[PDB]
Amino acid sequence: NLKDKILGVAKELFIKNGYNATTTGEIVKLSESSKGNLYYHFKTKENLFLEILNIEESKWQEQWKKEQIKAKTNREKFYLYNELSLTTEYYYPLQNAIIEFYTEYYKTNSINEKMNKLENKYIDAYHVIFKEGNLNGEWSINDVNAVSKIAANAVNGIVTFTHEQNINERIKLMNKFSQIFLNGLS
Amino acid sequence: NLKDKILGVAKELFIKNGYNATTTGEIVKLSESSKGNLYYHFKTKENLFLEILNIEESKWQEQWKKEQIKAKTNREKFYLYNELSLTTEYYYPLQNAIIEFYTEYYKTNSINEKMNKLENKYIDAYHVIFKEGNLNGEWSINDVNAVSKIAANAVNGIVTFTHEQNINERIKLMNKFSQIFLNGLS
Ligand SMILES: NC(=[NH2+])c1cccc(/C=N/N/C(N)=[NH+]/N=C/c2cccc(C(N)=[NH2+])c2)c1
Repeated sequence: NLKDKILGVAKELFIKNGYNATTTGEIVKLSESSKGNLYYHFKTKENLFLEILNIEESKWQEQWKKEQIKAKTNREKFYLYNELSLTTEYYYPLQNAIIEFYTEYYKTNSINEKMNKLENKYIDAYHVIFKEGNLNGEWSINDVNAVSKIAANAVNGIVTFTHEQNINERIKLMNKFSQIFLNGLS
Repeated sequence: NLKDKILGVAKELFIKNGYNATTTGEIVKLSESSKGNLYYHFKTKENLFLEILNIEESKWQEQWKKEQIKAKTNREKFYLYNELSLTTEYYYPLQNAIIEFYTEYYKTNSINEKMNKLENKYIDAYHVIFKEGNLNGEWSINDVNAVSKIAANAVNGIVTFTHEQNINERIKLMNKFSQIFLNGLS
């Protein structure tokens, strides 16, 4: 494809380097394409980026659907979602580029809106796990939305700020995390 | 002092203009020093930045030292330290250059040595809280170092990934987290 070759190179450059780092100049030439080749699909760089986040977000929740089966209780669903976050190849390898973007562009309308529900989809996975868990009586969270946001963020922290060490040590900490968290909810 | 001036001027430059944009040439002339002297003290902008970061760390510690007296029990120190990390970083100017620097050297293993002696200093704060918490029956943790890396990175994630919404709510969530986490330790 072409529009999909752009999305491909970009994603590659957004992960390696930052958001502000890589410029629409690179993306273009690195795809043997031309500048005037960006409009109805990718006019602005923030549009291009925000699109990739949307994709990877899909791929990741899609992958979680095909893998959340290995866990019967939601307590297990919680552990498994976190451990997996560390090994995936979707969304999470972009958290660094996302943090720049969230700051550098915090004075536009395509921040508190455009990518607004992009976060709700990210805390969504936990929204279910905690709700279904209240039905399946594994715990009792009277403020799911909070805990969800809290768990989502806490986890993303462990994933993002340890990306430089024995991947199996990360898994152990992440499981040690989930144990603590869950033992705190109940 | 010529060295301390270079750091201070550089700290100001990085803040006003970000990391990537600031040149060692600028630093040299504004601190009325020289390429020679700057090279001799830091060798590179990479390092210069790390030293500033180390100094910012010490200050954070001297600050935390005076502040923790407001917290008699370690359970309290945990709440306080987390809340301070969230509120203070919200209006910390060097933060932008840190983000920029971090997402520009977390792939180059060279800048991963000092880069971690540093993070370890941040984790110590939790380590002390947790250890001391043991010697007070505030809780029993036999894997302190672990629980420490966990709390540090989780808290860091809550602070960095929530960045969107009213500050009061953020503090609300950060306290919620500290409550749950400390409860899953008992
Ligand atoms: N109100 C305040 N007095 C206040 C508020 C927010 C932050 C600080 C001090 N921060 N000091 C920092 N953040 N030092 N960071 C240094 C550092 C060095 C190497 C690596 C990293 C890192 N984050 N990986 C950080 C002080």
